[PDB]
Amino acid sequence: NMLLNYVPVYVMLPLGVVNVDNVFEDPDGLKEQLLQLRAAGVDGVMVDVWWGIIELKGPKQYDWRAYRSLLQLVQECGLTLQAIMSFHQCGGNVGDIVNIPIPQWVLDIGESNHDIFYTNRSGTRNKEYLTVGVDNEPIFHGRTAIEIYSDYMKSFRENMSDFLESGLIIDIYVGLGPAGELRYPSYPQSQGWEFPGIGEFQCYDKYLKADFKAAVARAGHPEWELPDDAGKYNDVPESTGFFKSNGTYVTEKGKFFLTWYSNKLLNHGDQILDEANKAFLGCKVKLAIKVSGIHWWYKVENHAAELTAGYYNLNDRDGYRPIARMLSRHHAILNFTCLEMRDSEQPSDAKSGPQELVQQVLSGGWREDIRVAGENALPRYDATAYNQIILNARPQGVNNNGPPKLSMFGVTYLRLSDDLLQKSNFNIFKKFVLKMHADQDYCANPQKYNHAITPLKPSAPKIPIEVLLEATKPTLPFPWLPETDMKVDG
Ligand SMILES: OC[C@H]1O[C@H](O[C@H]2[C@H](O)[C@@H](O)[C@@H](O)O[C@@H]2CO)[C@H](O)[C@@H](O)[C@@H]1O
Ligand SMILES: OC[C@H]1O[C@H](O[C@H]2[C@H](O)[C@@H](O)[C@H](O)O[C@@H]2CO)[C@H](O)[C@@H](O)[C@@H]1O
Repeated sequence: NMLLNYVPVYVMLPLGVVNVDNVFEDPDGLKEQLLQLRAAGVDGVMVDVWWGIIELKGPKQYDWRAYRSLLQLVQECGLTLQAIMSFHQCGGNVGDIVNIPIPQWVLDIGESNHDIFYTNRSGTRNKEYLTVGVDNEPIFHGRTAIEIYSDYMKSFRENMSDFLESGLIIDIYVGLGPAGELRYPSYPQSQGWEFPGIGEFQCYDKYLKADFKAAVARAGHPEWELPDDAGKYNDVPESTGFFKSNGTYVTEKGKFFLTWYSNKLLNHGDQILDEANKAFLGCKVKLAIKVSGIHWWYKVENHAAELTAGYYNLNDRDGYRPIARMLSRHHAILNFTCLEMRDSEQPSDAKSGPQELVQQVLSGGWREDIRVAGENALPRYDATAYNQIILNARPQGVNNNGPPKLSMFGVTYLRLSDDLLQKSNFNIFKKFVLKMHADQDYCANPQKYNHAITPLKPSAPKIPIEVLLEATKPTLPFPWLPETDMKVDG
């Protein structure tokens, strides 16, 4: 039955639906919009549950009232919800039309200790997320950064217990860094970065620097220092000593640093996921994380931008599959982006390979037998964008003899806006939803299309770093169709 080819579609709610004062501003307005999504066949919506709004007053001073009102409305409108534990700031990234900082009380500690923030070689502190360096430093009024995240999720679980039991919440996305993605803030627009700048390493806070120096000393090279020839945010790889041909990134020193740098992200995600699993144990929800799609410079040997962001991915080293393997122990979903981009749409001088990047990441996930979901990176309303998303959703097309051999677990569309609801744009969107659903009507019971959600089980045993890194072995991607068999048209 075709229903087995059904891929659910979710829509991101506007940023700031609940303002910085913790007030659900326009319920009536959101309601009319939600009802239109409901009529369009959309399966659910995604929303940021901002840490900076909820635990604003002080440590463990949570106020979940406004969000309870929002969830209640979503439920009344017949939509499911993907909730993001957003431990990051809204404001300094592309599309951030509202400013939502992390809790003021955390910012206050940052005043006396600037090293709780990601820091570049120049010493500029980025305040959008707490450096992985303090994950286990008990410097936040007695708590470590991870305990803060953990306490936040448990409070969410207990205070939204009725919504979790009623099956409103389907996925719990746990923000792991800037924009909620597991990465370093290597391309900060707030610091002048401009596409396709290679970005900068963000490991100069005293905690990360100390960890690195101890590490290299244990490796027999106490003299090794953090990168000093990697250039600046807007440089090109060839103009740097680190990324140029036969450059530093290929030396023993460089490989050690890059391994160290990327390993910090894997452990960061693994430790916080452990806490998310404990917090939601038994709940009928799946855990998920977001991996950024850094497609610029993907087509040159150095993969400069990926490296500075923390994805140690080269042509002979898979920097994403180990993330997928890590997620397997947590039975989590790998959410990737750039599902809408085509290589031809990128300036030639950016050496962009979004299509090949998507193929690599999705294949790695299916290879590790984990569920893969995704979203478009930029706002798109045209058929070509939708047709590319549909292609990636079912790379080898639909199967009439049963389920597709390859299919994404779901796709979340960025983002709900008046533009999307415009007669012509919305009309195209409705076709997009229909094709994602494999020409079937909206299906309220996920069980029908093999998406039944069982109680969250405890995470499997810890996987040692050496086993995770075995996943760096390059593999050939799964075959992709040149175009989808379920086109929207134009
Ligand atoms: O509301 C979700 C999320 O949206 C924005 O981040 C997106 C980004 O715009 C996309 O280009 C891609 O990178 O995925 C990101 C994560 O979904 C906001 O910047 C972010 O704060 C917010 O959580
Ligand atoms: O900021 C991260 C995103 O940067 C690029 O997006 C550019 C886009 O390429 C350009 O045409 C437009 O004018 O500005 C945006 C914002 O930087 C990448 O193309 C995206 O994949 C990144 O997510």
